[PDB]
Order: sequence, then C-alpha cells, then structure tokens
Amino acid sequence: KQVSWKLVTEYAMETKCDDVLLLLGMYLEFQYSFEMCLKCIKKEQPSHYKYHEKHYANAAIFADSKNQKTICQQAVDTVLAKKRVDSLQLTREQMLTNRFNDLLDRMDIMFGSTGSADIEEWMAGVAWLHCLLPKMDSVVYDFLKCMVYNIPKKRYWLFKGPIDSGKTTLAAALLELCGGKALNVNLPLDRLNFELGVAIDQFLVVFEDVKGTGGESRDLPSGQGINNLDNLRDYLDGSVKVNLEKKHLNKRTQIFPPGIVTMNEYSVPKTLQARFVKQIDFRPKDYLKHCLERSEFLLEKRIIQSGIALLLMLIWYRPVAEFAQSIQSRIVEWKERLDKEFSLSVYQKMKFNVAMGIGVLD
Amino acid sequence: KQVSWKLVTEYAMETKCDDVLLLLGMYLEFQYSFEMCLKCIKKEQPSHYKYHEKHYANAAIFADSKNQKTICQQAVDTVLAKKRVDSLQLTREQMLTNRFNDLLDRMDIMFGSTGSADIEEWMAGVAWLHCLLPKMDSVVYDFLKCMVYNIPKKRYWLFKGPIDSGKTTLAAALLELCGGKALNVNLPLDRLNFELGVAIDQFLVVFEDVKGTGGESRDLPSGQGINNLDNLRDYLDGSVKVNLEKKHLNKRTQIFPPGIVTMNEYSVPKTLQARFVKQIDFRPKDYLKHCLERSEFLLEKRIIQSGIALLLMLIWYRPVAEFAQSIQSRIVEWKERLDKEFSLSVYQKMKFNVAMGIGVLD
Amino acid sequence: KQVSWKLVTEYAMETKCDDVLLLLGMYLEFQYSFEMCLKCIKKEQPSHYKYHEKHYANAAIFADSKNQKTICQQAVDTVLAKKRVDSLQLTREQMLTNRFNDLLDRMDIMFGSTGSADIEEWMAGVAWLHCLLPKMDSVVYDFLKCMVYNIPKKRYWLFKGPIDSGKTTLAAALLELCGGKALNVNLPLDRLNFELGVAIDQFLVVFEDVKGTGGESRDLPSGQGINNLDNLRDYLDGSVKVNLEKKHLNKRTQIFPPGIVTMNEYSVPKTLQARFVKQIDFRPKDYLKHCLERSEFLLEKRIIQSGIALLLMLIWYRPVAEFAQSIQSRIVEWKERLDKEFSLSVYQKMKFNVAMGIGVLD
Amino acid sequence: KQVSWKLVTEYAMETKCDDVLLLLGMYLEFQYSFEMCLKCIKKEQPSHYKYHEKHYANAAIFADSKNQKTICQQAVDTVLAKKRVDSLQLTREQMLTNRFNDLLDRMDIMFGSTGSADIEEWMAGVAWLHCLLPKMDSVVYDFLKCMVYNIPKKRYWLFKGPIDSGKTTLAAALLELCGGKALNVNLPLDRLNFELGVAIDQFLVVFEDVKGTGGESRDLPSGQGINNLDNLRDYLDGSVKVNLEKKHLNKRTQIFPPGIVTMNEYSVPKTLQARFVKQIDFRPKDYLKHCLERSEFLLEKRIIQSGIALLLMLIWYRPVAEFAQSIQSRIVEWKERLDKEFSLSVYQKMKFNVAMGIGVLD
Amino acid sequence: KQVSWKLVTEYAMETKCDDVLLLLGMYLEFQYSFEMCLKCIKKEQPSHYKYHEKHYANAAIFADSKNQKTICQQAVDTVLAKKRVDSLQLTREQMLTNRFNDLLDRMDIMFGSTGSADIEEWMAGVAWLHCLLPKMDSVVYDFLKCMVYNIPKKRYWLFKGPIDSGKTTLAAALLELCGGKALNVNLPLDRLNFELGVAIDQFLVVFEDVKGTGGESRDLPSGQGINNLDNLRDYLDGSVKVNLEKKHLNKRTQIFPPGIVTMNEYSVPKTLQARFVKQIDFRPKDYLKHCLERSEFLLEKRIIQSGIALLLMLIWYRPVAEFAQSIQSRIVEWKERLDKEFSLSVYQKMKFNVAMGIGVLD
DNA sequence: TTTTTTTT
Ligand SMILES: Nc1ncnc2c1ncn2[C@@H]1O[C@H](COP(=O)(O)OP(=O)(O)OP(=O)(O)O)[C@@H](O)[C@H]1O
Ligand SMILES: Nc1ncnc2c1ncn2[C@@H]1O[C@H](COP(=O)(O)OP(=O)(O)OP(=O)(O)O)[C@@H](O)[C@H]1O
Ligand SMILES: Nc1ncnc2c1ncn2[C@@H]1O[C@H](COP(=O)(O)OP(=O)(O)OP(=O)(O)O)[C@@H](O)[C@H]1O
Ligand SMILES: Nc1ncnc2c1ncn2[C@@H]1O[C@H](COP(=O)(O)OP(=O)(O)OP(=O)(O)O)[C@@H](O)[C@H]1O
Ligand SMILES: Nc1ncnc2c1ncn2[C@@H]1O[C@H](COP(=O)(O)OP(=O)(O)OP(=O)(O)O)[C@@H](O)[C@H]1O
Repeated sequence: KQVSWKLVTEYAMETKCDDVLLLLGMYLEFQYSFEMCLKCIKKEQPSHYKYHEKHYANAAIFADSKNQKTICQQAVDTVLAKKRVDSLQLTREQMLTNRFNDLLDRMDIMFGSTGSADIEEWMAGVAWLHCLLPKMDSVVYDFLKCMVYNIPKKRYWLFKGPIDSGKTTLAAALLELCGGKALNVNLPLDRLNFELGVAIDQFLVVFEDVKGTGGESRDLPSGQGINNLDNLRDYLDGSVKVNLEKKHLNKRTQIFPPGIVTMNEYSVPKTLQARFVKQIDFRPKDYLKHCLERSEFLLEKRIIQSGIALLLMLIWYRPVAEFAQSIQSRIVEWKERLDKEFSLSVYQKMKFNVAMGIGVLD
Repeated sequence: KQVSWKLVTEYAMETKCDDVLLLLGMYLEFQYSFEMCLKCIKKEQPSHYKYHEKHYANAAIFADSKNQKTICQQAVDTVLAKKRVDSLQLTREQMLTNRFNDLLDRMDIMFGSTGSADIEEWMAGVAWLHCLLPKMDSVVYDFLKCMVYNIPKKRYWLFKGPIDSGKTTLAAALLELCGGKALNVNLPLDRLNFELGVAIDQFLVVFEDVKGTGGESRDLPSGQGINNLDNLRDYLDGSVKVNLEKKHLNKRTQIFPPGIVTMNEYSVPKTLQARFVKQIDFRPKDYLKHCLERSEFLLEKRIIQSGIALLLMLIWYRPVAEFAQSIQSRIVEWKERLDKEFSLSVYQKMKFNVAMGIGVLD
Repeated sequence: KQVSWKLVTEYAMETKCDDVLLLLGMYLEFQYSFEMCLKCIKKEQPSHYKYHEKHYANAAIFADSKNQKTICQQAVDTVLAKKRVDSLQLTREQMLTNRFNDLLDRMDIMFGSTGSADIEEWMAGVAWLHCLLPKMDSVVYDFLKCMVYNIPKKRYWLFKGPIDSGKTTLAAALLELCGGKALNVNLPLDRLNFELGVAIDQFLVVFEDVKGTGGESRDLPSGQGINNLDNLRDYLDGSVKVNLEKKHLNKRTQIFPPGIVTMNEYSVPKTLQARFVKQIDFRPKDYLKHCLERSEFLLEKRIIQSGIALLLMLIWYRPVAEFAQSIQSRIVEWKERLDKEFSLSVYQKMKFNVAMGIGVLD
Repeated sequence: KQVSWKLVTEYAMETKCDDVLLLLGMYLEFQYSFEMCLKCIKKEQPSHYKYHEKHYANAAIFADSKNQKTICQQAVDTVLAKKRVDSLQLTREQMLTNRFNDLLDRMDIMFGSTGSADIEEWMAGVAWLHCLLPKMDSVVYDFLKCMVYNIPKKRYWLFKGPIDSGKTTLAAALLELCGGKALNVNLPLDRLNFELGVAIDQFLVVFEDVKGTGGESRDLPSGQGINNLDNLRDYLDGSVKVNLEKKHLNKRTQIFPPGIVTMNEYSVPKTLQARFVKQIDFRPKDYLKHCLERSEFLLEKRIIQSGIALLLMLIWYRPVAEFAQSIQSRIVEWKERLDKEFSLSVYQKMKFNVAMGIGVLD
Repeated sequence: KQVSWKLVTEYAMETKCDDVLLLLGMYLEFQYSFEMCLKCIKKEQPSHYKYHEKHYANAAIFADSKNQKTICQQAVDTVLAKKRVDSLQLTREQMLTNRFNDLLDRMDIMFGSTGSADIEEWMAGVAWLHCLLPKMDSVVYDFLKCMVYNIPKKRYWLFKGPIDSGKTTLAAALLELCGGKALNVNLPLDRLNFELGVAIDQFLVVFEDVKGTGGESRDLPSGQGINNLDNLRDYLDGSVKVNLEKKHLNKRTQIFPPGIVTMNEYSVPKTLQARFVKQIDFRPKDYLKHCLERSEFLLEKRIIQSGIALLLMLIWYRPVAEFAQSIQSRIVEWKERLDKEFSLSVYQKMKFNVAMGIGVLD
C-alpha cells in the first residue's frame, strides 16, 4: 500500500498552504489517532481539527515514506500554480469578491460562539475610524473602486501629514482589506532591486513613509525615498508590463500593482506629483488622543489597524447594491445581525463619546 | 495506462505557454469532467473551453502522476525551442505576418458572438489616436517598415516632450502590436546585466523614460539612464552579435533588437543622438484631455493603449496590397465588415467630436 | 533488513537536534554495543546515555546504509518543520511555558546526584543578583508579563547607567531566560538591513550599547545608534508588521519582537523617550565589587549570567499561582527541594554578607 | 561482489582525512599489489605503509566501482561529523590532550629510525627558547593552564617590545602548539566585523602587532588597532556570548576565545590594560642574535618557531603529574628516551654555550 | 557487453588530462577503425596514435553509451586526485625532478623523427640568453637552488633596471621552468590585500615592477609599492605561516612562497633592502637589441622566453652530477645530442654573432 | 553551482 499524493495535494489546496515546512509539519500531526487528538478535542485550530479524521490513514502511511519532502514539494507547487492561473484569468472585481468571502469567513469564526471577539469592541473601532476623516465610508468606497478599475496613470493616492496623524494606521487596514504588501524604498539602489520583487502577483502595495530631503527645515530626517521613487516613475504609471525578480528566480513580467504612498510633508517633484490621482491630508486631533487614552482595548487588541474593522464599517454604511452579486446574500445576513445587535442610538452614543474625547464607552 | 507526455506538449504548443506553473495550473483544471465544466458552459476563456474535452482523458491520469513538474518542464522546453528556431529561420516579415494572424484571431473573439467588446467604442479610440499626430497612420506604417528592415545603426526612434504628452501611450500600443519588451535602465550598471537578459529572441524593445542630467534647471530630476545607455552603444547599433544573461544560464549571443526610447527632454550626448534615425516630439493638447474626460470608457477598457486599436487603424487607412500577401484575404473581410458597420459619416462625426473636445459620442 | 528512518526521526525530535552533522555524528556512536559503552558507563552526556540502548539495533544497520546523509536530512527537516508549526500556532504563554520546562530539565541534571553544580553556589548567585536592584524579583515578574502580553507601544525597556553597572549582565540573563538575540544598531545605515534579519521568529531582542552623539562632552564615544533607533519607531511600537531579510532568503513579514535597549549616559530625544514603558537606572555600588573579589566562583562558573539563576530567583520568591498553571506542579517540587536545603536564615545570612560587601559564604 | 563503504569510512577515520580528493587519491593507491608495493618497502609514508595490506582487497574492487566519488563523500561526512560532535561535547582539557597526542605521534615518526630529524638539533632549539625569557617553561605551563581554564576576565596576555625581540616567534610557536588563528585589527571599523569571524570554533586567537596612535614620536606608525580594541571589551572579558560573522554565510553565537596581544611600546589606555592578566615584555639581546648567526640550521629548519620545540621543553622540565593522565605513559617514555639521549651535562654545555653567544654546538 | 570505465581511467592517467571535454573528444576519436586510422598513419599526435589500437574496442562501445560525460567526470577526478596526493607528500626536490622530467619529454619529441624544430634555433636562443648578464647558467643554478631550499629570510632577489631592460622577460621564462605567478603591489590597500590570495599553492612567486611611491623624485611615476612591501615584512622572510585572501574567497594558511622583485630604479628604505639576498641590475643592450632585430625567429617562436631555452642553457653549461640523480641518465643522453650536433666553435660563432649584435645565424 | 553577497 502506498501514499496518496492526491490526498496531500487536496489538503494543501483546502488549507491554501504556501510553505513546504508548514505543510509538512501540519500533515505529520495527523499520524496519531484523531480519536484522542487533544488538538481536535480542544478545537484549537480548524486547519487541524476539520481535517485530522479525514486524512488520518494516509498520514500514517505518509509517516513511513522516504520521499516526504518531495511529496510536499509537489503539493505546494499546485497551490502556487493555482494562484498564477487566477492572477491571469480573474477580473479584478471577482478577485475582490473572493477576498471579501475570505474575510467574511474569518468573521464568521471570530464573532461565533467559539472564539472571543467582542463585536461591541469592534464596532467601537468603526466609530473611531469614521471620525478620522470626513465622509470616511465614502472615501473607502472610492478607493476600492479605484483599485478595481486600475485606470492607467490614475492608480495612486498620497497620504500627507504630521507624524502621529494615523496615516500608516489607515494604510494598514486598507492593506489587510484588499490583501497586498508594504514596501520600503528609502534603501540604497542596489538592494532596491530585490525589494521590489515582493510585489509579484500582489493586488495592492503601500510605500511606507518615504523620505525626501531638505525637510530638516521642519526637522524631517532626509533620505533617498523620493528620488528613488522618481526613478521608478514607470512602475507607478501601470501602462506596460515591467520586469520583477526574486533571489535565485528568473524575472517575471507583469503590470505593477496600484497602491498608496505615505509621508510627512517633504516637497514632491512635479513628475511624481502628477502621478497621484488624489491626496489626503491627515492632522493630529486632541479628542482622538484623549478618547484613545481612555479606550486602549482598541490598541491592545489592534482593532484600529485591522481590515476586519473596515469591512464592518462598509457593511454598516453602504447599500447592499454596491457589493457584487454573489456576496450580497452574506452581506444581507451580516447587516441583519448587526442591526439586531446595535441600534443607531447606541452607535451615535459611541460617536458622540469619541467627539467628546471621553472613552468610547459610557 | 499512462500519461501521454505528447498530449501535454501538444497543449503547450497550442496555447503558446511559457511558464511551467501557468501550464501546470491550466492543465490540471481538465481533470474534472468537462461534461458539466462551468468554465466551459460559461464559455469564459478559450484556452480552457476549446481544449478541456479533448485533454480530459489524459488530464485525469496526469493528476495522479508523481512527475508532474518534470512533464511540464519538457513541454515548456518544447515551446521555448519553437521560439528559438523561428527566431533564427524566419524572415522578420514572416514573424510579423504570424503576429498579425494572432491578433486577428483575438479580434474574431472580441467582436464575435461572445462579443465582449463594442466595435464602436474601439473605433472611437482609433479616431482619438489618429487625431494625436499628423498623418498618424503613415507614421505607423513607417515604423513597421523600419522594424522589419532592421537597417543597422538606423534602428531607433526617440519619443520626446513633456509630461502627459502621450508618448508612453503611443509606445504602449506599438509594443503590443509588434510584441516586444519594456526595459528600465535607470538602475545602476551591476544590476543591468540581468535586466538586458530579458531581450533574448525579442522582436522589439522599448526603454522607458530614461533619466538624464542638467535638466534640473527645468526641474527634471537627474539620473544615470543616459550614462547607462551611452555605455551600451553597441546594443543600439545592432552591428554585431552581443552576449545576453539569464540566471543559472550561460550567455546567449545574438543581435540586440531595435525599437523605441522615451524621455522627458533631458539632453542627449551626440554619441547617443547619432544612433537615432528619427525623433518625434509630442505636445500636450487640452482638447484631447477634455475629450478623454467625457470619454472615460476609453481609459477604463485601456482601449487607446492597444495594438488591437492600431491594427484597426491600419485596416481603415491602408491599401490591401500594402499588407503582406498571405494576410490580404483576412484584410478584405475586415475591410468589408468595417464598411458594413461604420458609415464614413459616423467616423467623420466621431472625429469632429474628438476635435471639439466633447465626449466622442453624440 | 531495512533501516528504520522512523526511529532516526524520533531520536532527532527527542533531542531537538537542529544540525544534520550533529545528528549524524551522534547517531553513529550508537553502533558499538551499549552494553559495553564507555560513554554510557561514565554517564557523560544525557543525549547519549539515555538513548544508546534503545537505538543500538538500528544504528548497526544505519552504519551500513549507503543513503546515510539522505536519512539525516529528512530527519532534520522534521525538527525544523515542528518549529515553524509551533511558531505560528502557540500562544506566547505556551512558548514561555515550554522554555521554562527546558530550564527545569537542565536544572534536574545540574543539581542532580550526577550533577556537578553546587546548589549553594547558585543560591549565592541569587543573593547577589537580588541585591543589584530594589524589588528585583518583582521587576523580573513585571518584565515577563510585558513580554507575554506584547501590548503595542508598551513594549520596550531602557537600561541606563555607567560602564560596569551590570546592565549587560542582567540583559544576558534575561535573554537566556526567554531566548532571543542581540542586535547592534551602531552600524552605518545600509548594513542594518541584514542585521535586523536575525530577529526572525525570535521571542525577544536586545540592543547593545546604542551610542549617542554629543556625549563626548562626558567623554562618551559618539556614534550613530540613537539616530538609527528613532528612525525605526514602527519596529518598536510593534503595532504593524515589518519585512525582515536573511542572507540568501526571501523576506518574511511579521510583528517585530519586544526587547531591551541598553546605554551609557547619552541624552535621549523626547520622541525616542516616549517609546519606553520603563527606564531602569543602574549605578555602581562598590560593595558588590568587593564582594565579587571574594566570591569569585560566581564569575568563574558564570553563575550571575545565567537564566538558571533568575529562574531560581523566581522559584524562591514568587507565589505558585503566578506560574503557568500546567508547570505549577514542577515548581512546587522545586520549591520543596529548596526549602529543604536552605532555611531562610541561611539565605538571609548570605544576603547580609553581600550587604556588608564581605564574602558571601561563612 | 561489493565494495564495503565501511572499510573506506574506517580509513578516513583512522587517517583523520577530510578532503574528498585527498581521500580518493590515496585509497586508489592501495589497488596495486601490497606485496610488491615500493612505497611500503620504502616505509615512506605511514598513512600508506600502515594500511596498504589491510585495505588491498577492498581497494581492488573499489577500483572497478562506477560510483567512486559518492563513496568518498559519505566517508568525508563521517570525519566532519566526528569533529562537529567533539567541538560541542569535549572539555577544553581533553582537546589539549588530543592535540598533544597528535604531536607526540608525529614526533615518534620524526625521531624514529625512519625519521629524518635530529633530536640533538631540536634540543638545541629548546635551549635557545629557554634563554628568551626567565623561567620560560613555567611561563608556558602557566599560559597553557590559563587557556584550559578560560576563566572570564582572566583570559588575555600582553606581549610588548621592540621589533626583532621575538614576540612573533613565540606567539607562532604557541599557536602551533594549541591551534588557533591570528587576527589583524588595524583595519577600519567596517571591515573589522568580517575580520573577527575568523575566530569561530578556534581554541585561541592572537592579535598581531596592533598599532596605537602618537607612537610616531618613537617612529612607530600610527593606526586604529588600539581604538578598535578598546571598544571590544565584551569580547575580551569572555563573560557572555557574542555574535560572529562570515562572508555570505549566516551569523553565529559563542564565547570569544582566549588569546594573546602583541605590540611595540605604544601607550595603552588603562581601560585596556585592565583587560590583561599578565604583561610580558621582551628585550632584544645581542648574544641571542650572535648565537643565531652561528647556528643558522635552527632558522633554516624552522625549529625555534615550532610547537614541537615547546612540547620538548615541557617534557624536559615539567613533572609528570602536570600532564593529564592519558598521556603520562607516553610522557614517561619520552622523558626516558631523552634522559638516555642527553645526559644533563650535554644540555648544560648547550645552555652555557648560548650564554657565551657562540654557536650552540661544540 | 559494456564500457570498461577502467580503460578510460587508464588513458586519463597516462595522458594526464585535466579537462572533461578534452578527454571526451579525444576518446571518441578512437571509435573509428584503428586498422586504417588515417590520423595514426599520419603520426600527427602521440596522444592519439600511441593509444588508438589499444583503446579501439572499448571506444566503439563508449560511443554507444547513453552516459558518456559521467564516465569522463570520474576519470578526470582520478587525475586531479593524483595531483592532490603528490601536492601534499613530495619533497620540493622531487617536484622539480618531475617538472624537468616533463620538459625533457617535450624536448624528446620536439626534435624527434618529426624534426618539428631545429635545435640550432634554440642554441641561438641559449646564446642570446647567456649574453644577458655574467655567468647566466650559474645565476640560474643558484637562484634555482635558492628556491628549491626555500630557506627562511634567504628568499628574495631584487632585479633593478630601467624600462625594457628584460627583467620581465627573464622571470616569465623562468616561471615556465618552475611554475608560479607574478603579482602587483603598487596598489590601494584593499587591492594590495586582495592580490595576496593568488599566491596560494604557488611553488614560486614574482613581483611585477613595483612603482614605488615618490619615484617622481627620479621622475618615475609612482604608487603605493615601497611602503606596502616594507610593511608586508614576514611574507618575505617566510619565517611563519600567514593567512592569505582574494576577493569573495576565504583565507588560507601557508608559508608565503619565496620569490623575486622587479623594480625600475625607485628609492628603497634599508628596512626593505635588508629583506633581499641579492641585488641584480639590468639594461636594454645595444648589440643585443640589434641582434633581436636580426634574429627574429627567436621571438616568433617565443624561444627566448621558453623555459626550454633555460633547460638547454643548463644542459650546455652544467655537469651531469648537478642534476637530479635518476634524471642524470637523460642529462647524459641530451649532452650526447648537443655535443654531437654542435661543436663549441659553432656555439662560439653564434655567441660571437650575439657579441657583434649581428644576426646570430651566419 | 549560481546566486547573493561581497564588494564597492
Ligand atoms: N489624527 C490623529 N490625532 C491624534 N493622534 C493620532 C492620530 N492618528 C493616530 N494617532 C495616534 O498616533 C499613533 C500613531 O499613529 P500612526 O502610526 O498611524 O501615525 P503616522 O503619522 O501615520 O505614522 P508614520 O508616519 O510613522 O507611519 C496611533 O496609534 C494613535 O495613538
Ligand atoms: N497629447 C496629449 N494631450 C493631452 N493629454 C494627453 C496627451 N497625451 C496623453 N494625454 C493624457 O496623459 C496621460 C498620460 O499619457 P502618457 O503617459 O502617454 O504621456 P507621456 O508624455 O509619455 O508621459 P510621461 O513621460 O510622464 O510618462 C494619458 O493617459 C492621457 O490622459
Ligand atoms: N552595581 C555594580 N557595582 C559595581 N560593579 C558592578 C556592578 N554591576 C556590575 N559590576 C561589575 O561590572 C562588570 C561588568 O558588568 P556588565 O558587563 O553587566 O556591565 P555594563 O555596564 O552593563 O557593561 P557594558 O555597557 O560594557 O556592556 C561585572 O562583571 C562586575 O564586575
Ligand atoms: N631577544 C632577541 N634578541 C635579538 N634578536 C632577536 C630576539 N628575538 C628574536 N630575534 C630576532 O628577531 C627575528 C624576528 O623575530 P620576531 O618576528 O619574533 O620579532 P618581533 O619582536 O615579534 O618583531 P616584529 O615587531 O617586527 O613583528 C628573529 O628571527 C631573530 O632573528
Ligand atoms: N638587454 C636587452 N637587450 C636588448 N633588448 C632588450 C634587453 N632588455 C630588454 N629588451 C627588450 O625589451 C623587451 C621588454 O623587456 P622586459 O619587459 O623584460 O623589460 P623590463 O625591464 O622588465 O621592462 P619595464 O620595466 O619597462 O616593465 C624585451 O622583450 C626585449 O625585446
């Protein structure tokens, strides 16, 4: 009798497992009997307890195999291959619906009976976020449509403002919402070539806190970032396929994703200024600070950074009509759940608290 | 029974597939029964639904194999081999004749019954491009000849002028038409060797927005691009075969392809100026912007960036006899279909709208 | 008859052997009869004498294999895979609990009947460490809580004071207790990239001797480190993931670990001062100096460096309920053993000796 | 019939051979008739003539093998694994006995009847070394003990004196005795970090001819050695582990070995002076110079630089109990040989001769 | 039947082929019928005609093997292993013996029945060489002996003399006789250091003309040479091992090989002067150059810098006893030939023609 | 082994 490589590939597929070592370690856990498996019985990880009993017999035979790493290598390549197929064949809209399905699936667990997310704490986060900029939910919707359309040379948004104005905070949540990567371009030009490699097949990117020069007039430290970006002008325009590489990999050629740039108030060359479709100014506000001091469970649990928070904001504010047709059904059920939990006065009480700079809860 | 490596190889030829992961991913989809395959029934992409039913039998047994990446590698090698044989033995006119047939096949689908595109929106785009320069269709025909003849040291066209003059736009559609690559040479020299490795067996190349020096007087940020290019005179001249890199691969020796350079107008040292047979100077023209602004679907469907649009322009403007003889049969049908669909009065009406800067339609 | 790869993997798991050559060498030693084995009889190394009798039969066949290094590689992969699974799934409390179990095992040997270590000398160490700072045991307990909760911004501690004031001693003991790595950020700004690479998957980090500037007024050597630090606030605040690089490896994205900063008396920018929950002032007290002169076995055996010494300090001082609930049983057993061998008056006599600056033992 | 890989592995172990080509070459020699073998009959090389008979049958069958390098590679791995195990498990005192046994084996050859060397010429070297410092043999014994104990802080010895005063000579001999490496820290502070990587797993290090500053007033060339060194106190004290680089390869952590520092009479900061256990300083002496000038076979045979000479000196002067138990039997036999070979009056003549600065032999 | 790998390995040993491709090519030539092999019949190349008939049948089967390069790789390892063995066991005297034995083999066929050269051309070579300075045969024999012993400090000779004074010409020829390299030191300190690893395993080394600092006091253009050498002391003296490095590579330890310095007439500090056994001085010479101008077959066939010309010069001047004791037979055999083919009068006529500066032949 | 890193 022999290992079924097919069953391992199925496990890799259904867990979306990218890493060969993680896959290996996970699969080997199944060799003990599920019947007593404490990880199953304590329901500790779904990517274990859902699968252990199914995969058990093949795991025992796999445990004896002499090829174990080769089998995992084949499985992981299949997961990688499916991503590459999807990168070419899906519409950008349909990609976003898949991503939303996955966040909505994680939310199903978080706010379940199992798991521990207090939906009231998370809704308090939405209140604080909705304060950070005027018409916040409209701003998020405009960004999402811009990311779907990916209109050439209208692909990038610039966040400006003083330090501690929440710009990277807001960038973090958007990145989780869409999926994508942060990049640091203040590097030297040689390392920069490998830095850009991580963009491959990603949907969205964020350039974190690029440095200009001469901002030492406001005591901004100087650095290369702005000048490096103005060399990469082509990559922002997104009109033509560009060549990207990773350590020991031959290049791949694709259109470089859309995204966000964040900075303090250095001056921007006109060449680069013309690449941004929109700029947003962030400013420090005392009531947010005073509220947040009295509300630190927000930060302790990282609610304010997380794409889950933005998704809850959208579900609150936007019509069902604005979602794609497949997910509209789940959207209606979540809208139903939220309204049952929170009346508007309860939500307004929160927003009123934040504006008053008391702790969000009274 | 056992996997036919032959049938896998045949599919790779049919699809003209280079990436082993893209090949692997798509071939695996055929493992499920085509009898109900939703991708077939929704007729989503032809590279699937044409082939699924034929390959299903072999795709099933492939899904069980332990060699999968090895089989895909050999198939990918066969596709790459075909490209290298063609690269040596065909006339440049034959290569382009084959290239046109591929685009025309895509146009059969785009305006077919599946008909996802609208021929009117696409023809509106043609009017917009022909308005971009004097005698546009003549300039296109000149460029094709120059690339086909490939006269040594008379091989390169320089596009120049300010931001948003459109030079990238025009370059993009040409690159699609002829099937080249873009390259970025503003990086430092020690990275550059592997970048140029991309140009192996390519028909055409474009170097994008190569940064110069001294134009800082006009606030053009300085860079290395011009210095890098002037180190590479030989590659422009195409006078003698030169060596090209790939990671983990030994050098390939061949003549470096012809093509196009874009700049916002830094100064060009005369060693480098001597190597351009022609230069075209682009100008911002506000009424185009106003037309675009009221014609959003052009950019959103990326119409004006497509060689498909340029092919439609040539079919509208040029004599049948000017095309390579084998295609002329297809040209006649496309000319007929165009005349059937568009009255010249409609095309005149459109071009008037473009000139007026109203939205193209009325 | 065949080799059992399973038994090798089991030995590698049990020994947690990370290195293929270390694994290979030790396994081959078992091929001689354990019944006569000199290393067994001298009870020299636990990873041998516990295991020789069990694996002897398989080691005899392993000695004839032609595959030997291939067997070992698969085994080492299994141990590495287990670490990555743990890294992604354990709670930080679980991690720390495991680490303590390791130290408790090493203590059972050191103070075992075979053990070389005189528990009295190690208690003298704890008396000296407890004199280093007021409320020393409470201070340690606070630090551990802070590491396990890993609350954003509330993450970093500052050790400050003159040369030869013990800060590196305490840092090393804490780093041993928790596991982690030292980092040097006085480097020029480019090399920092690979330097930060070592933090990958670590529980804890320490920044040595960050050199300020302008402390040359106080004859302090000036250097870059302080400026390098405030340029990394996103790493310290731990609120958002960062990208980390190792030589020859693709980046991984994670929350940067919590840690400790150590310095002599440079001035600190207020922006940087805000990052730290606690600053601890170390000052030289020459009665400790005169004590070490007359208690040198502390230094010679490195007792005052050891996490083992801090663990004994916790066991002696803290209530049982404070320990991770599972291992509380082992803690009680160690408390009982300590109570048996050291009456409070014995320990307090030692502490009084240290206070007098005289030799600890009398 | 089959090659025994086991017999090759034995030969590699018995010869301590760890270059795959060196092993491969020598094993192939055994294919020819042992009975006839000229090398055996010349008794020329022990690693041959001790072995050729034993291995002859297996070497013949190995000569037909289609697989030869794989066998040698596995054998080499066995020898490297043995070193790896030993490096982590042995006591420092056992390492020294191992190192001593090796030298004693080579002396059995050199002064055996087959040996080319003259024990009287080597004994002349011992006398010249003994005159280089008062109580030379006690100095050497103290130094060795210090390295074996490796007591923290009490780890480093300083050699001072004019050029051509022998400090390099003695350091080289000690380093040949114990094993270790030299280092140069006159470098700038960037290159330094790769330079220290040399020390990994070494038993000793030596710092060669560090340059101070302002020694130019004594014509001593200035340099950064001392300033670099005074910043490394944590490496010297040996009280905690440190991180060590290598080019390309990844970082490593260990205690920095004990060692020796050598210089001309620059000043030293008191901060650095406190690092040293023992300042030894060298005068040039004319009679040593004149004696060398009349006994140049010493230099020509490189006797006075050799660790063999130091071992001979220890045997001549030290009590047997000062040697570790295992070697004491060989020590007794060598003492007895030496007593038989030199009556004390011979040695007294040699010493008194050197005191007259005439050539050692008369 | 099947390929004998053994026969291939014998041929590689007998022909001392280092290169896998060269081996493969030549062995394939044997596949055609030896019984009428036209290359054999033309007696073109001993490496073929001496072996074809013997290897014929095996070469036929070799041509049908599917595995050919694998056979050749193992055979090439056998030859490289033989070098690695000898490189670590022979005396320098034996090494030179082999080196001469090789050149005498070349000499045997060079003027064999193929008549492929005329000795008189080389006698004119020898004649011109002996004119270069006094007693040139003795200078060779002495320098040769000097390098064979490699006695410490007594290791370096200095070649003074202007541009185009022949010092380079001489050393290049003498390196053919011995084997070794030339090196440069007129270097910035990085490059100075990274040259040094080239010396690894060199039997002998040379310095290319050292452009000593401030030679422009003599109008000699200069760089770092002098003080670099004066500070690189011990490398000259060869007293103790030194560790040597080249770019990216690791260091390795040996005694630094002996050698010679070429210099134009720069300044020397007596410190650096003291490092040398001999000063020699050079010039272009006017009869000699007018002879070269008239004797150009010497330069055309490279005779005047062949080591073969030095070998012949020794065989002419030096008695048989001065040569390696087994090789002395061949010395007699070649003395016979030259003493037969040339009277001393024809040698005197040639030498007299050099003395007149007239074309050596008359 | 190349590559990446070292080297620059
Ligand atoms: N608009 C704001 N007004 C006041 N406090 C703010 C504001 N935004 C953020 N904060 C506080 O400042 C902290 C840092 O926020 P954040 O990191 O997003 O700032 P940033 O200016 O965007 O930073 P950086 O430029 O370094 O990425 C937050 O955790 C919160 O405590
Ligand atoms: N001639 C033009 N007049 C007005 N608008 C133009 C013109 N050409 C292009 N545009 C607008 O400018 C946008 C960018 O065009 P494009 O990138 O081709 O210009 P470019 O001159 O090559 O710029 P750059 O050098 O900055 O990349 C187009 O998408 C279109 O909206
Ligand atoms: N409080 C103290 N009073 C006096 N001596 C002390 C005190 N603490 C430490 N020592 C002495 O200082 C020596 C060095 O300690 P340690 O390495 O921790 O100092 P440090 O100030 O943290 O040094 P560095 O900043 O150089 O790493 C100890 O071995 C001990 O001899
Ligand atoms: N005590 C001495 N008196 C006189 N000459 C000496 C003495 N010791 C060594 N020599 C001579 O000095 C030569 C060099 O010795 P060595 O390299 O050990 O000296 P050093 O003091 O370490 O020199 P440097 O500082 O130049 O490296 C020896 O080979 C010997 O010829
Ligand atoms: N004594 C000589 N008589 C005639 N020609 C000579 C003599 N010396 C050198 N030349 C000519 O000059 C050429 C260059 O010689 P070589 O390079 O050996 O000289 P060099 O002194 O080392 O030169 P440089 O110092 O300029 O590098 C010789 O090959 C020869 O053609």
